[PDB]
Amino acid sequence: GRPFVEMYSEIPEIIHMTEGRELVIPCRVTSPNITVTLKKFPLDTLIPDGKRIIWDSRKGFIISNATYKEIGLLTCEATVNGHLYKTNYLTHRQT
Ligand code: NA
Repeated sequence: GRPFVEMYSEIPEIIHMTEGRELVIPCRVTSPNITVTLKKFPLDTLIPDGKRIIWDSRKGFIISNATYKEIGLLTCEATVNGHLYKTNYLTHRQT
């Protein structure tokens, strides 16, 4: 039920992307104070800069201009009360 509004575990949510276009990783959370980390598999953290990558607790991560670097398995992580919670997204190019 928390911290992610919609959690995808073993079966990731598939998201279609296009290079040069906005990509939203929709791991919105149930309250705005939850710190969420974005990792690209295997172990590649994407830090939001408020520019090319924005965090919005009500929307998820917004990537204004998606690149080849965002193709693949993306995971949002949040830690609550000593527990690590994960939700998974698999991107691939529209065509
Ligand atoms: Na989600």
